[PDB]
Amino acid sequence: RRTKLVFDDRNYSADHYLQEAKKLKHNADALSDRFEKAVYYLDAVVSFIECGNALEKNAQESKSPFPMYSETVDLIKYTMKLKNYLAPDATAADKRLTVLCLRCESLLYLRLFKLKKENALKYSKTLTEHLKNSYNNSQAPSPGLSSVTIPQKIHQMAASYVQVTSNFLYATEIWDQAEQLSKEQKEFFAELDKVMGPLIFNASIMTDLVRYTRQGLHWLRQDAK
Repeated sequence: RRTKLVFDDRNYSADHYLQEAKKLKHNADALSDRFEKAVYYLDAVVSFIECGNALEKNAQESKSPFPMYSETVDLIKYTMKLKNYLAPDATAADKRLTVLCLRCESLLYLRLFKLKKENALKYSKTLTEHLKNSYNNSQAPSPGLSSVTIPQKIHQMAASYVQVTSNFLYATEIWDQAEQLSKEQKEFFAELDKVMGPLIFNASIMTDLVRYTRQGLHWLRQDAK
């Protein structure tokens, strides 16, 4: 009854995946039934992730995927606001689709982190030392028996460090969200894990996520369509 997708083992250009995802996103923009709207939005999201993955591993011309993954995260956030999973009459299809969306969003946040992760150790070093090194403007030292002044570069560095750290903070929270929600469709997702191999937080690559989500979408389609 359940069938596994035989996957296209070509590595097309990022432009090809971008056009594919735009076609799917506009199919979804046109549709009126929110569930099929959301299914096609997740299909487009998978193609967008493929476009970013191609921007990364394009052998003879590599560009940056960070805006791609970020805007795709925003697309997933929009998508989840159509068929709310915590709704009273929320079907099993809505819940499984939400779990797939959450997996995609968590892993995309994690990549967004890892694309700029090199800055954060550097910045943690120097920002820890300088934020023990800021004690001014309100109380002078008080020998015994408010507002704070910090250097400009320290401020910009703290801003960028928070910007980079928010990414895995969201990734961790959304991954735990996905884990928890998967308990209410444990059988569906145990079969999916058995067929595809489970998604690993810090290990699964974008192609693993693409194939896993496409398999889940295939089963969701057959259960409704």
